[PDB]
Amino acid sequence: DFSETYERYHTESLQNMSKQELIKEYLELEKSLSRMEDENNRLRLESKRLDARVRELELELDRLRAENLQLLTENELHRQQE
Amino acid sequence: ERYHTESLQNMSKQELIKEYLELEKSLSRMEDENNRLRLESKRLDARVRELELELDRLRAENLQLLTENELHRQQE
Repeated sequence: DFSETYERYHTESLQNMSKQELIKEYLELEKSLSRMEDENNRLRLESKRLDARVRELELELDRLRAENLQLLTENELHRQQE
Repeated sequence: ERYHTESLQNMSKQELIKEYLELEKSLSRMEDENNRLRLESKRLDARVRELELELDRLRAENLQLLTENELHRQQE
């Protein structure tokens, strides 16, 4: 809400909980984290697979671009000579 | 359940609160990092499509260039 004013309120709020409610609330917060982690791992693997594909595709585009370039200047020279 | 009876409760309440805060704080860095991971890997997906087309298009040009190189080859 306000960045520090909120932490103040929010920490009082945990202060006015019992230890056992805090342990309850917290055990849920872990649930949520190991769920997020898992998705992190899924997301990192999919990003790594896609940048490999971009990698491969980029090379072939280079491999081919340079082929075309050469050809193109061969076709100019061998054309004008006519 | 109770692997935690012991973990969280050797701790003082004040330690727990500390522990709960920092855990909130990293759930939150991680939602940001996961967001970035979702967006990035959808951009990279756009990318691949853009590259699959530039490739196709480059192949059409390669075929033309080659067929022309071949015409000239035959006129020699």
